Amino acid sequence: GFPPGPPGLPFIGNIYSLAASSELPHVYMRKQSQVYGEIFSLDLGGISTVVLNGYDVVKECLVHQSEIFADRPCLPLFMKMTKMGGLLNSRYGRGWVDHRRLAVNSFRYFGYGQKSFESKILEETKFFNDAIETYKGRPFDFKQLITNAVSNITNLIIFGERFTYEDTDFQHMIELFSENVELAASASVFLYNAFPWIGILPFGKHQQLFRNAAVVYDFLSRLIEKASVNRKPQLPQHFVDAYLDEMDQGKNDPSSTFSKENLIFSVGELIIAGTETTTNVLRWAILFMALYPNIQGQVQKEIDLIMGPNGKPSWDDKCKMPYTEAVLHEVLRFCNIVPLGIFHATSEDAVVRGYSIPKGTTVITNLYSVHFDEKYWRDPEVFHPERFLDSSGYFAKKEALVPFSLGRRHCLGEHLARMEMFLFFTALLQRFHLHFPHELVPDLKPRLGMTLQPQPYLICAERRH
Ligand SMILES: OC[C@H]1O[C@@H]2O[C@H]3[C@H](O)[C@@H](O)[C@@H](O[C@H]4[C@H](O)[C@@H](O)[C@@H](O[C@H]5[C@H](O)[C@@H](O)[C@@H](O[C@H]6[C@H](O)[C@@H](O)[C@@H](O[C@H]7[C@H](O)[C@@H](O)[C@@H](O[C@H]8[C@H](O)[C@@H](O)[C@@H](O[C@H]1[C@H](O)[C@H]2O)O[C@@H]8CO)O[C@@H]7CO)O[C@@H]6CO)O[C@@H]5CO)O[C@@H]4CO)O[C@@H]3CO
Ligand code: HEM
Ligand SMILES: C=C1/C(=C\C=C2/CCC[C@]3(C)[C@@H]([C@H](C)/C=C/[C@H](C)C(C)C)CC[C@@H]23)C[C@@H](O)C[C@@H]1O
Repeated sequence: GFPPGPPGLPFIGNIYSLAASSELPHVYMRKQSQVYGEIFSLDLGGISTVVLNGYDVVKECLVHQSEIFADRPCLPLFMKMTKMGGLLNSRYGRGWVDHRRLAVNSFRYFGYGQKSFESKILEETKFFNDAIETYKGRPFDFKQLITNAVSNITNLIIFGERFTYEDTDFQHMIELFSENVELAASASVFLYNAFPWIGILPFGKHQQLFRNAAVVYDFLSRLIEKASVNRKPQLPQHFVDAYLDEMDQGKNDPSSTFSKENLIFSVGELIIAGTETTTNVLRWAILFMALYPNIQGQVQKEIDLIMGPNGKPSWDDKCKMPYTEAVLHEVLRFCNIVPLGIFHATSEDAVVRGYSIPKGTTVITNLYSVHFDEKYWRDPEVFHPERFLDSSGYFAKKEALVPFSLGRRHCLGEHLARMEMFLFFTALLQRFHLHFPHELVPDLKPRLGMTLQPQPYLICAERRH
């Protein structure tokens, strides 16, 4: 019948287990799969949940049974925030198809599908690097500038413009939205979802999340208004105009799923999905380059060979730069920015590997455990870019690397993110040498959150040529 799993206390189930563990949840779950198998279950305060561990079981569900596992779970928090509409936490259905299709098309059309786009990224690297230079090699935290820079790339697509690094109102909105992605992972919210009557309690991380969500919702709708002011119907300049075009064409269809609400939800989802994740990839990579300068320098050696010490980075250089691509893939594999993906749910009663999974069960894809699957990786616990190089020195793509997930819900911003990653990384490492202050001992244990990010750390960036 249902998959087995560790026991915990009545009422709260394995919320106790996760909470009581020294380990972060994805690590905890991986360890439990060594006892209970690749597919096991957790009881999260009475919400029944199955966890998928290792590459084979994750592929078997999200790919072989893609429609069955394409859904999102109706956790109280998700219902409150977005009523299971929008895009990211939309239920699998027509609503999702509509918003997904529009986003995919918008990102090609207003983004990388256009000849001029790559240089808009490069402009952002100049703004970014220039900002870094202003510190004149003195130690500082990159978090804010990186966030500014990365978020601007999607701002171009969604709003048709970048915002300046003085726009603290926008920055403040992103700051609250990040807290929410972090708080989504807390015991407090796992309990809230189990016992939603906890909403009566005025104190705690759940009230912080709802308060934040309110402030974020208002701001985003105000931006969306400002973005639609000069709109020329059926000639859109960005995703917002495109969305409004859609609402116009579905005016007489009552079952049309586009709405002012769903526009705010899907815009917010697109903004935070891009900013949280890519920012953190770069923050992890910078951390590791400062920690392992022989790797940093080998990357820089390739930049100098292929880009020259002075030439403008190009996406087209990627395939002349396998060691650089290797480092970046190894950051993704090792640091696991989205360790447990986004939770799925079964759109119907499912049977997988003999076990039954009733419709609506939360299904956690432990992407961490895929990246550490010893069937497919040698010494996964070791940071070693070289694992991605083949015997001729070229980058070798591995099927068991899935940091953007698989199946119907796979990251929709994958291609854009890879361009940003590559171009920001090379632009930065071409212009600066990075190292820690007083060579201070930095912390590599990630913070608990729906994404993994490093603790605050200072860096010195010193010009090179
Ligand atoms: O005031 C009497 C109060 O009695 C009952 O509440 C008890 C509660 O059930 C217990 O859990 C415990 O509370 C402790 C709590 O568990 C700790 O977490 C803590 O608080 C920290 C929080 O963790 C942290 O989040 C933050 O708190 C901030 C809030 O998150 C934030 O939302 C805001 O709070 C303000 C609210 O916006 C607003 O509701 C208003 O509060 C009034 C309530 O509306 C009203 O119901 C009543 O509260 C009763 C309650 O009904 C019982 O269940 O009066 C409140 C006015 O005093 O104003 C809030 C205050 O600004 O801002 C806070 C900023 O702190 O930080 C704290 C740091 O400690 O400590 C608690 C220790 O008591 O006990 C309480 C009763 O003591
Ligand atoms: C390093 C960069 C990124 C990483 C590691 C990452 C990671 C992920 C992961 C793990 C998922 C889970 C999919 C699932 O199993 O349901 C996902 C989906 C998603 N991502 Fe990303 N992401 C990145 C960049 C982006 C960017 C740049 C955007 C938007 C600009 C974005 C927007 C989304 C959205 C909207 C979904 C949900 C898609 C759906 O529900 O169909 N992500 N991403
Ligand atoms: C969609 C929106 C809202 C909330 C969005 C949230 C709040 C809870 C946590 C969510 C659902 C995140 C979940 C946990 C997914 C996070 C993945 C890992 C991302 C960061 C890659 C994404 C949007 C977050 C309501 C409101 O604030 C407007 C905003 O547009």
